[PDB]
Amino acid sequence: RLCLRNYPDTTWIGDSRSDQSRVNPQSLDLVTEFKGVLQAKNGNGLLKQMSGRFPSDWYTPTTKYRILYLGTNDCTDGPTDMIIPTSMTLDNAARELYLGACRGDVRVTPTFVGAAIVGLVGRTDAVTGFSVKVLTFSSPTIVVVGLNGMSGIYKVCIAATSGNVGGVKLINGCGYFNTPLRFDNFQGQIYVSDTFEVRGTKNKCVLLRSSSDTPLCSHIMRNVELDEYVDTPNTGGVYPSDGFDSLHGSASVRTFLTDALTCPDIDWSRIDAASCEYDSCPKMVKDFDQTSLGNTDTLIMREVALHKEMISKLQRDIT
Amino acid sequence: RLCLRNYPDTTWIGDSRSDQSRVNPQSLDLVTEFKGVLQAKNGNGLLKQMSGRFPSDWYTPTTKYRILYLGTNDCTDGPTDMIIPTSMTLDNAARELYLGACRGDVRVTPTFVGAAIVGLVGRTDAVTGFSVKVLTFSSPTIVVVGLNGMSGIYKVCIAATSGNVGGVKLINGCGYFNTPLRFDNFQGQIYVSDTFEVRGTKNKCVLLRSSSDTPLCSHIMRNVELDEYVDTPNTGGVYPSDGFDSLHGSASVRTFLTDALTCPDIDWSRIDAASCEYDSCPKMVKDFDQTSLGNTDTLIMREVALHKEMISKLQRDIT
Amino acid sequence: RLCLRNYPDTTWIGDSRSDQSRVNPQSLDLVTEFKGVLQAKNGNGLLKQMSGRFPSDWYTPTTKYRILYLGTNDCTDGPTDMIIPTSMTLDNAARELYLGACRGDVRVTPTFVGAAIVGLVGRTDAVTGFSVKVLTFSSPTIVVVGLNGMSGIYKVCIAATSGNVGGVKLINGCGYFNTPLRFDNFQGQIYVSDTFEVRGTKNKCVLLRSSSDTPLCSHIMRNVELDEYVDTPNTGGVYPSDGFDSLHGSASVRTFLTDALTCPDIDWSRIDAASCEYDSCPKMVKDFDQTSLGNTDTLIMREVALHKEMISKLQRDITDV
Ligand SMILES: [Mg+2]
Ligand SMILES: [Mg+2]
Ligand SMILES: [Mg+2]
Repeated sequence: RLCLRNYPDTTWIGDSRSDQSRVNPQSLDLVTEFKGVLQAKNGNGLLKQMSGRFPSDWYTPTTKYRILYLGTNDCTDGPTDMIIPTSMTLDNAARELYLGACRGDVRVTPTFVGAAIVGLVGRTDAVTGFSVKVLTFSSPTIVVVGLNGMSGIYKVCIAATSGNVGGVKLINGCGYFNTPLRFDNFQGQIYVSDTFEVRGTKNKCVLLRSSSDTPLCSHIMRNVELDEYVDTPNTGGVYPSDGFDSLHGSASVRTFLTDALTCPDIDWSRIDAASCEYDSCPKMVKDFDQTSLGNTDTLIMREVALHKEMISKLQRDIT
Repeated sequence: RLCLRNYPDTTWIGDSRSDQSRVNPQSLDLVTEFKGVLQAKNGNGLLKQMSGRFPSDWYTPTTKYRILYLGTNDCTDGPTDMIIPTSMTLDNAARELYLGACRGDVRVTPTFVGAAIVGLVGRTDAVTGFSVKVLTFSSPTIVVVGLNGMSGIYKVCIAATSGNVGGVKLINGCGYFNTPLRFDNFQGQIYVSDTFEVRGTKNKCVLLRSSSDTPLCSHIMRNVELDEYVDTPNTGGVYPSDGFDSLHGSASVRTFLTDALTCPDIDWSRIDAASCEYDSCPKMVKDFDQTSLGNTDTLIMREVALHKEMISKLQRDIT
Repeated sequence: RLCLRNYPDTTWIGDSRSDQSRVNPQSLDLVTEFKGVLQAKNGNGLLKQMSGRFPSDWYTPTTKYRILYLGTNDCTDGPTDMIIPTSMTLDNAARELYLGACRGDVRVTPTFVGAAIVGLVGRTDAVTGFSVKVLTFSSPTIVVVGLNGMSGIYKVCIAATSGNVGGVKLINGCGYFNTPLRFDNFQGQIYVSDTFEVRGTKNKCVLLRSSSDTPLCSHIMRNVELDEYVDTPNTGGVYPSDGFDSLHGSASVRTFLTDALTCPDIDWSRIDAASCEYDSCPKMVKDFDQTSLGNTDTLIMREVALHKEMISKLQRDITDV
């Protein structure tokens, strides 16, 4: 019997299925109260949080423990999200992000961007299809992003009319990076997301399977390789058909999560883990009820005091 | 009998009356040690933190639980703080901010600002009357602030010689916003505060009344409508006259707060709440003291030994 | 026996000797699992975090409690780190930073930089010897850093061909500042670090001595004046000679830290402190064992039952006679 840590030192990292504040209950899978911090946003994911669609909803756990239930939305990242030459693959970007949310001492901070000429700061839909901050360069220049020694991942998207990286002609679209970047002969617009910094990795999590209504993309499928991965109810890898719609509100997922979060009388303060099996979990110590011991003392006292009455009479009758 | 959660997973959000680090003790109302995180600043409030007076003192709770004791300073925001056309009302801005500090998964982050031309970044007292960060646009241009999809509140203050919002001529002063903004034909100087991001809202608080020395302004008075509101000692809504001055050090407020924070032997780990009534609060389990039960045994034993003697004596006395 | 708070509401703030995630185990001193949050980076310190060498590794504790085991690396700051006129001394900068990490409600945020002209944003090795963000000003201008009312410390480094502060000619190098700054007639390149904001100071820590392989520089030696300072194993003030090298992996430091973090059955939830002496620490309560009380009851009941038997024999042995 799985027991998940339901305690104020734990952050639940989720998507619409856990977004209790902002999603109609009919579409929730997390339908019990979570005593820790809830960071769950409809439509979001660890890659999607860098897209600019949800500019205020970055995941920023600061607790020792985490439980993750997300990933389905990250399968909308595809080839155009790793098309800038020298971009990380989505497989490797996702691995670093999921490891970071699970184990990491993480932050979200502004990414360095500069250039050999003054760029124009504005916002536009022309790079991604929705409004993000851009720098516009109206003549060709050197553009630099990130800093040597950095430890984290950021997303870049470009709409360039010229430019190369190390002599390789740029291709318009996006990419993920965990090192500094330099574009030469660059003209056009550039979006750079904040950096998801991942420093030390001694925090702890459970990673609950997030299923889609189609087979998972490779970069989220590979989360099965992490020691923290725990299966959740699914039908051949696909989200169950017992919900409100094909993607939300599964009765069996709800029962799985609720049961795992309502183990009775677990003293979470006494185990350094984001979960435990019920029989092995440390249990709360309770007040001792001494009423039954007191009843025995009374019943014995009764027979004794009546033994005293009897004895005296036997003593007199023997006189 | 009110018990407030006095525990490391709780953030106390306050003003001079709770600023134990930086205010003379004679002016404090929070005069007992708080076992959680204390974020309290002389002069500050959830609106005032955006004024530019507090560039390093924004409130940033990251804990599951909060206790708020602030608002009196926010009553110095007035008509000039909601005068930019399309600004939020102070009533609505305060409501979002107090709900955010109380229940929110919150962050404080830089607000996007851009324009159709390059302006100048500097600092001046010309916009608000005191030194803040400003952008100067000496030629009329399009100025853009915030981003579609954002979830939070920021403050804008302008000193403009031209400009309009959607064709409505701008009025100099300030406003609060929770959506992106666009000014057309803008010439002059603009201050933009950081954004108080409010994402999910499943954290928990108590909101303790903060009284002024006159009746509260409308936008703070309305905090009485929140489920978390708890009255604090007052005289017809005004701060009591039993303190160091008209605004600080009330003997009766001090006793109220100290009593509520020193309920003995509450096991806060076993209740998912920022307060409880004493009789209903979960109590710490203590080692059981068996001394009285052991004394009862010894008395019984003394008597039974006597009966053993007297019985033997009867048996022999049957000589 | 020292017991250090080993609990999820505590942040361990360290350097390579505690950087369990990223440092070879032979060079670790913290070799036991820490149940709280670990923020420890090889080569870093509370001053060095502002240098730009570790741009993603700023210390950002958000917990009520902290344990510090760092400082040796901050002795690489020297005269060139307080040479800009009006800079804080390293003694005063370190004091504010160590108090902030120990006791502070802290944040790490961007530092305001503005000017009378548009500064060119770029990155270069020319100011510090390694790559950092700089602004370049190619015309003599007014440059302003920080904001009135701020509460925190930031680092500035310059490579200027002209400029002054309040009429005092600038000197190239670095400085630490906790107030807004203004340079006049400035021309050249300027690096400005993020701000380590220190607001209220009612969080709590233990500050464990961090020893170097030579005697400590003055600005870290002075951490002994703080109430929270606790000595750690050392040989005449320098790191012991029982480690992997002269600066890491000391066998005696390891034992000191492991012993202090493995006090058995401490109920940290019942003490508002980052440490306690073992005998005084609150201990976990266990279920009460009533077996001895039950044995005493049962023994008594057996005896009283023999009395019933023998009384009846008596009560009868008399009615006969
Ligand atoms: Mg495995
Ligand atoms: Mg008994
Ligand atoms: Mg001392």
